[PDB]
Amino acid sequence: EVFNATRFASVYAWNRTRISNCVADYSVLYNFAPFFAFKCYGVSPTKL
Amino acid sequence: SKFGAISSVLNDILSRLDPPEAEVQIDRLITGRLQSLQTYVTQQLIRAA
Ligand SMILES: *[C@@H]1O[C@H](CO)[C@@H](O)[C@H](O)[C@H]1NC(C)=O
Ligand SMILES: *[C@@H]1O[C@H](CO)[C@@H](O)[C@H](O)[C@H]1NC(C)=O
Repeated sequence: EVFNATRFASVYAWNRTRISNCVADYSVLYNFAPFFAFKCYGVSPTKL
Repeated sequence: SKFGAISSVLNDILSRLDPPEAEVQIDRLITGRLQSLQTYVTQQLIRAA
């Protein structure tokens, strides 16, 4: 529901959805977007 | 002491970063710990004298 929406607000007002109390499988993240830049600094995509 | 690395807990930085990613941090920890040990042994030798 965050990576398949329609009006990703503008950079002047960056929206924010606090995510908790669940299990995170980023495979849906991988398959929902033809990634161009996944430059991560604090976490590794391999171990996420 | 963190010694300029991600964190001072090796068991955690090893399971948090890929071996190459941790490598640099692991070497930072290595040099900090080794220098501290060298300081300790030198002071002990002086005291023994
Ligand atoms: C995103 O939402 C639209 C509208 O419900 C849907 O047609 C589309 O399949 C969705 N895409 C994904 C990846 O779920
Ligand atoms: C933030 O995103 C959610 C999900 O698309 C939406 O329901 C909500 O209205 C957004 N909030 C703002 C202020 O943009």
